[PDB]
Amino acid sequence: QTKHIAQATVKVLQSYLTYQAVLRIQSELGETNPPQAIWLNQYLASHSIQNGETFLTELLDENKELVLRILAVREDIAESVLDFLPGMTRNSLAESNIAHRRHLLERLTRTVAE
Amino acid sequence: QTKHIAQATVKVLQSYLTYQAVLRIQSELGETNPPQAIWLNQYLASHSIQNGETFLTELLDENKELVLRILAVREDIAESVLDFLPGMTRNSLAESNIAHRRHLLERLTRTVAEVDNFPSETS
Repeated sequence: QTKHIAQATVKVLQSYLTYQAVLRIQSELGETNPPQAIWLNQYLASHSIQNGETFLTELLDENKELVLRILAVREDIAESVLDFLPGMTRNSLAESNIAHRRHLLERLTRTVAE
Repeated sequence: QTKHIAQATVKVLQSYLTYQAVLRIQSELGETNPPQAIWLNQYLASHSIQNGETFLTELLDENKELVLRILAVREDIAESVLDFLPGMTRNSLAESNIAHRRHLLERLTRTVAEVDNFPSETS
């Protein structure tokens, strides 16, 4: 179970970083080469980015340059971010738990107080 | 920008982990309380879990105990997995580069044949 969930989570994470990389590049092209910026937007409109790898594999047959730029920027994002995720996520989980627990108590308290 | 991307990535992970927790819980209910297992399943079908936080918040109105069960199991899964993600993601990224590089080489190979046989594609 654990291994399989970890692997599944890594795919989701990588795909999210792929999308994050695509946004950065939408920006960059939104100055440099608007002809390619408009093209990328149209490409996104009809090609899902939910599976980053499938998205990249099909793009590579259509615009290899974009894919390489996406791969490079995704590397920069990954490296700037990966090592913070365990801690930041633990902090967010702890805060989530305290919040739902507080809401849950407010509910029982009202529902017991009358 | 980096901090904002990290913050957003955290929300995505947290929600994914709450989805995973909901599934583990619904399977455990499968033998423990089959009526509650079909109920959770149907609740999942009609309520989006793409934001795990609002999912849990709405669930509170229907079942307080279940929310806590989901939170606790979500912690189990997170602790079992979080520390592996940096390393495994780097491996997965290296593996993606190998696959795309291979694919680029396959395109290059086809272009060399087009050049060698110009304007024909092969032979």
